[PDB]
Amino acid sequence: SKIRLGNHLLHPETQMLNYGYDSELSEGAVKPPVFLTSTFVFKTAEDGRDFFDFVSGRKEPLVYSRFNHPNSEIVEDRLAVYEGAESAALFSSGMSAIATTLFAFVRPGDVILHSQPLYGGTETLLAKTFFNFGVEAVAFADGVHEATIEKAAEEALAKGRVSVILIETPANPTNSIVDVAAVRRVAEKIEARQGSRPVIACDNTLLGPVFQKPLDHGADLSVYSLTKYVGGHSDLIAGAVLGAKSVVRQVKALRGAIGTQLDPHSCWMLGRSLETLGLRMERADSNARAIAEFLRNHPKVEKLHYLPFADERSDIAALFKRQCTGAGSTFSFDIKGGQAAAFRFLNALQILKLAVGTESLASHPAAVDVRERIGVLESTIRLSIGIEHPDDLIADLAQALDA
Amino acid sequence: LLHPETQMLNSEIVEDRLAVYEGAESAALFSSGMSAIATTLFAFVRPGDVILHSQPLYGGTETLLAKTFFNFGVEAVAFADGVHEATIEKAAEEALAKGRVSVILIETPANPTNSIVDVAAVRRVAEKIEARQGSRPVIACDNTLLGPVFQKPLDHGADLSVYSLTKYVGGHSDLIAGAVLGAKSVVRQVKALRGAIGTQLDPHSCWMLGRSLETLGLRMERADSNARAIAEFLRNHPKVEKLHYLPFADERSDIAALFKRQCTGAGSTFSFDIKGGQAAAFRFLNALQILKLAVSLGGTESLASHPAAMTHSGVPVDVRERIGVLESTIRLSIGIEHPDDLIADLAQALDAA
Amino acid sequence: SKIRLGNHLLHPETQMLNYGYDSELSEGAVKPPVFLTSTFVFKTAEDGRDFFDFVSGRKEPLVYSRFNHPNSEIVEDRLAVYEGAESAALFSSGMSAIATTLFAFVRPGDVILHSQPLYGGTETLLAKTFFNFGVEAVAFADGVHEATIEKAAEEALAKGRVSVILIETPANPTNSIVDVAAVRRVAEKIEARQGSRPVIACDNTLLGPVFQKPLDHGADLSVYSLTKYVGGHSDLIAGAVLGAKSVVRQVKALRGAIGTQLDPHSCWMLGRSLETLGLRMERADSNARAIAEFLRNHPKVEKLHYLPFADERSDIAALFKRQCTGAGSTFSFDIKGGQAAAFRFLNALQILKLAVGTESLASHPAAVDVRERIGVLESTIRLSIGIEHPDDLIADLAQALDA
Amino acid sequence: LLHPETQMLNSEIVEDRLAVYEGAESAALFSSGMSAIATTLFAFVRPGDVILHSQPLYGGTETLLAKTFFNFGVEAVAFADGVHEATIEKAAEEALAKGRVSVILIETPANPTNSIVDVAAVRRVAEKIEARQGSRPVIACDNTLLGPVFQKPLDHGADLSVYSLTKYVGGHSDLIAGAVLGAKSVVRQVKALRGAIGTQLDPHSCWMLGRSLETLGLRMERADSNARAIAEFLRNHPKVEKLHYLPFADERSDIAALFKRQCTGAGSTFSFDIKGGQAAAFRFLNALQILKLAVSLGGTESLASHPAAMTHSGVPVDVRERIGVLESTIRLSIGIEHPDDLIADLAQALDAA
Ligand SMILES: *Cc1c(COP(=O)(O)O)cnc(C)c1O
Ligand SMILES: *Cc1c(COP(=O)(O)O)cnc(C)c1O
Ligand SMILES: *Cc1c(COP(=O)(O)O)cnc(C)c1O
Ligand SMILES: *Cc1c(COP(=O)(O)O)cnc(C)c1O
Repeated sequence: SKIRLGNHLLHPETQMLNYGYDSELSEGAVKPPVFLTSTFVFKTAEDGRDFFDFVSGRKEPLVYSRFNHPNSEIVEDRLAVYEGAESAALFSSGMSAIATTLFAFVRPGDVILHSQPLYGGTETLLAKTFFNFGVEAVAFADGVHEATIEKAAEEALAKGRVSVILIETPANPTNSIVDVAAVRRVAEKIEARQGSRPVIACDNTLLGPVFQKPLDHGADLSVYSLTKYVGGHSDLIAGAVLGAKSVVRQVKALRGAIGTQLDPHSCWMLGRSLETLGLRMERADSNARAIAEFLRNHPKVEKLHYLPFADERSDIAALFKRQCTGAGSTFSFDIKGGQAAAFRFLNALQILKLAVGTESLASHPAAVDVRERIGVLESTIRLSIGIEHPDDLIADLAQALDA
Repeated sequence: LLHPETQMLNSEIVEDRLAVYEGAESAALFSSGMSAIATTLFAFVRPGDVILHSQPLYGGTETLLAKTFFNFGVEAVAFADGVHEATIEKAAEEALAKGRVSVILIETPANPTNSIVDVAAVRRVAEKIEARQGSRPVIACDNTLLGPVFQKPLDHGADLSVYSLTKYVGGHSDLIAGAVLGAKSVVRQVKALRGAIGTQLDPHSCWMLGRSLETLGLRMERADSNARAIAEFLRNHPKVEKLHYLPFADERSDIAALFKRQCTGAGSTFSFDIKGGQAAAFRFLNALQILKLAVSLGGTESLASHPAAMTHSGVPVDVRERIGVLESTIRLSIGIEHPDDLIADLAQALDAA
Repeated sequence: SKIRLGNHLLHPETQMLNYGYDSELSEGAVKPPVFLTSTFVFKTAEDGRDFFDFVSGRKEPLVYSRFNHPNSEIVEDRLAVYEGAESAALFSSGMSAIATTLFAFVRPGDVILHSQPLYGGTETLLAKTFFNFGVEAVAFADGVHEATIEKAAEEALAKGRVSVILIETPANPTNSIVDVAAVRRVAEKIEARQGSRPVIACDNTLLGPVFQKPLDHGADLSVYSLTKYVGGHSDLIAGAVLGAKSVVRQVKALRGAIGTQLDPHSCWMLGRSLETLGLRMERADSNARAIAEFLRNHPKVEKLHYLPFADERSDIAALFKRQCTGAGSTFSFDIKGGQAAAFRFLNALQILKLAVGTESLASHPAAVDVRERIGVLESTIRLSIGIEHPDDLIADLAQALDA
Repeated sequence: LLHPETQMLNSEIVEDRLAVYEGAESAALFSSGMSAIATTLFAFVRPGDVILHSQPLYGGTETLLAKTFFNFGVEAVAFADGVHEATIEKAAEEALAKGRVSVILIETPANPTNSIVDVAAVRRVAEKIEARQGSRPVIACDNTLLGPVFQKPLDHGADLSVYSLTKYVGGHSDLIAGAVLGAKSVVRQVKALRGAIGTQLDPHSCWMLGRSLETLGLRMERADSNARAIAEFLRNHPKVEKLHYLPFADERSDIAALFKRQCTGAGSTFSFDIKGGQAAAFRFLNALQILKLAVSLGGTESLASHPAAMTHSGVPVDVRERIGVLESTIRLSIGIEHPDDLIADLAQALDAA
């Protein structure tokens, strides 16, 4: 399967259609009366001409059909293409990808060094299930600064062997971020004190694969819930892990032991979603930007947690600028008027829906010091922006802002 | 005023969404484009009728008229020039002479060279027919090529907007479907006949179409812009003789003026003529590595074919040459790949030609 | 694709798995770490041994996958195998199969000679849509006797050219039947008076393909709603037409003109249903027999319309005995006590469901001379028996019989 | 008393149906057999524990124990003879000596030669363990081979009945699933861990399994009777040395007596030894035209394989020979084809051997 056409290098959007294409064709007999069906493809122009000599009825009578049933291995290769990674493994869910990854690298006595906050399933996974297997966890709250990461890392090194550094960036809600390259420098030091480099696993669900590539900034694994945004549908549940071949091979071996792979039908559906990923992501992201501009300078908005509007001089702005190529579709704002106004705003929405991709959503993460440190107040509204028309989203936001 | 892309996020439910995208009052779904066409015709025609129609039509539609309807005592009269009211008028008079004109069946733009017909003109010709025979024919417009994003024929005089959704809306080779859109009462008549002859779209396909509609705006826009980029590249290529692409019609021609008033975009499908005849065409085709050799795969992947030796090989030469289908003509149907990959493929294949 | 293994001839149940099997395999690369997946098949034992040399990890590294995506042509060939027909065409529905069939053979001026009663969609198709294209219809009420068929046929020959004889046997409800061979003799005479033999199309939905094969008794086409019983699921809608190759080819040509073919996904689902057809049909039929024995001699049952219990000496019994190999799963009985008792019985059922395959169903066809001639009284209950345990069905029937 | 076949006509809904078929109080669905197994183990074991288990286990389960659980500080002790309480007892004592015995993991009958284990015996050994250590291990029985139709291990002392539904219940190569069945409170613990590690069965597969359950009784019965017919044919065939098929155990053996009390049928999978060693085995395999060469395709199609050179090639020879896996051993997994076609295929392939 080609990554080049002569000297020209193929882009990902092309590759979601072409990479492994030959392996998606089936053959059937040509039987009269001959009609062109929705699936027929021809190896050569002369083959097409011969087929239509039957269709025309000029001649009395093999034909290829292109269907969309890629193996898991081919959908993995396409993911890896999008990421710019060597290799990929698919999983039945985001949580099974994370769990299998942790099971492949940790042992009782170990410490998982991680960022904060993390997806709630990941926190409960570390706090209960891994704690019960003798695995400890130490958090760094501030992932922007190499110094705060270094500190937590000493705290971890004193509880035991650091076998994994687990980060999520940006994290939900409010998009605090971690400096992946700083995490990698700190892993090189950890390794000096202990004789092994921990595996750096980055939950890239929020911005990946289009707007952030953690493997290009020092991560060893880029991990996903493909359920959330890539898949584009609530009935498509999947996770993935991507990185270098030998590291991914170790997760695959664990994946086969514990049986966490993605089933073939879901692989087919994912192959179909990938076809429109670049379109869906780019629209979501442009929609989020237009909405962000509208909320900024809106009388009823206290604060916007939107990374492109961080101050030029801040460390956050500098990091975002070197680690990311876009802001994705998820962000938060604090409304003027606390809870009762936030609820009234929510209750008024007619286009954005209330829940917890594709469709635009609004939620209230609060529903005390922990929540405020994150920037989750009772005035806080989290928006996850889909692919509706931006004008229509903005209209709905204006009127709900009960204004 | 909500945009349709916003509103996309049962047969009955999907029909309602399609009606919203079209801006129509109601919609009926069918197992295929051809079944939508047939069911529509059988709802409206009876032995002794005449179907007046534009030219060229899709080949399945031609067969349907020439064979099946002809056997049921329904004749057909073509107009080759649907741009001018006067040529549409001449045809209608031939048709009135042969029987009751119950349907006017048009297809615009037409595959594979984007011939067009003036839907408002056809409507006026229909209102003359009504004056001269007592009843106004149903105007059905096969809007597959640009619809529903880039043309709304119900806004320009059609009574029904008819689709193969297989081609572009659905997105994939395994999703086949047809639709008929218009006023509840004209549509209701099509559904009754649907119920009788069992031409409904199956539920799973209705579900799959539902899903497809969510990305329809994005995919159509992208295919359209990929197509414009490719047409622009080809227009300057020294192995390309002629383009059949409506945005490139001279701003002063009647075609240009009609395109500007009836359409908001060119869609994904067009043709060009290569230098060096059929043998050059065939070498170009055989060197393609990204565009596949095919007629349709649902609209997501880009395809190339040779209409004179393939789809239009059974069409008489007078029709072919009138619409610009020559031995050097290549049809392209552009999907949503990166435009640079498509252009690089085209450029290397043109070097083989 | 094989119909024989050496000299041994393959049975249909085998063929639903094997016929076109090679065309259902896909190929993928063998990539480490190697695991056996749910889909792998091996061309040879040495190939299997080599694959597991990877799986065992003895060696570091092509493999075939068997999925179930048959072309429509292959599912058609499998149907034809079950029928003992040369050829088959698939359609989007039972009604599209019937309509396409009629459209392929009739023209304004023609008469459709048919049996009675017919499925309601077929009656409305003949009474409205074909009447409006100048096509007339003449019925024979008694399809057992060559004489009553002959009479209607004269009545038809006097209205115009008889191009189709359309029969449904057994018909719903009450399982009146038509003598297909008698219909064929009458078609040979029609042909003598007019110079063409009409096409004999037999709606075989009730007993086909296992318990009746109309093509073996003089029919030219065996036509189906595969929705009702073959498919085994309400979301699987399909029809078919089967017979000799040249006759089926004419229906296919019409099918391509009017676009009434069955879509690929439904073809796949049908391919899956066929795998269990022989099992489902044989259970349904044995269940119906056990239930029939129970209702017969049940105090509260007036009359049973069950073909195996027709009197030995009757023409009906003789016909059934030479035309059918079983009774299928659908029949009727008249309860003692008219409407109010029939309703009470229905309302009491807990296992059989009230509606209009796979699951057992009960309905009231009445809900006056037309209905009685058929043997649809207000006491009449129609049962369509599914694949539940016979003991459980009988239990539910006993108690509902409000007894 | 309703039969389960009657009651088959959300994850939650399908779980309830499976629980009815098993006769269990509750069920949890998983993405695979292996994920059902893993999730169960991780719900119950902690570092310092010992998993006592029967032998042979499925190869994925062996790996899971030998690698993953061993790395998490959980050791494992096997008993080779699960027919006799005394050998199960000896093993349990070895296990108590190494740590807390938290699970007893059994698999009966075992693939590919139908070794069996006495589930009531294991339960008594568990109650002795409880007396000697303070807590009674969870008994999990991998019932894939006969369940749920032909064995109910929860009726004979197991705490949990664990399945690869991929193998026989689901019916097809594209339906992979696992299950854990038992009391609501033991199951509830497995679901909590399921929620945490994300091992749930996807909705579409839950839907597909739903459908499969409707024909489960018919397909299992048919496979079982096809298998009995084939075993009967093979038993008299002059190129067949030995059968590994539980109905053919001597009515006086302990195996026979245990089979009669714990099982209601033999299911579809068994083995036989061919005369002429591996080279004859391989020629037999390569001549098959109806049975395919494979390990599993979901249970509908009949398959043949060579365990010593394929699935059990990594298993040490002492285990292999104890369970009767020899170079001459052929595994058959019988589907729902007509028995005459299968026997005709077997007979012609045996002539090549
Ligand atoms: C949802 C989510 C997960 C877990 O994904 P599932 O597919 O639902 O198991 C992990 N990480 C992040 C950031 C998430 O949003
Ligand atoms: C393909 C096509 C049809 C027929 O649609 P099907 O879905 O293939 O039956 C009708 N009209 C036009 C213009 C087409 O391109
Ligand atoms: C239902 C039925 C039909 C029509 O079938 P559809 O698949 O529902 O279009 C035709 N004949 C008979 C006997 C029927 O029961
Ligand atoms: C296949 C199998 C497993 C594993 O099931 P998967 O669904 O393939 O993960 C477990 N136990 C037994 C006995 C098996 O045969």
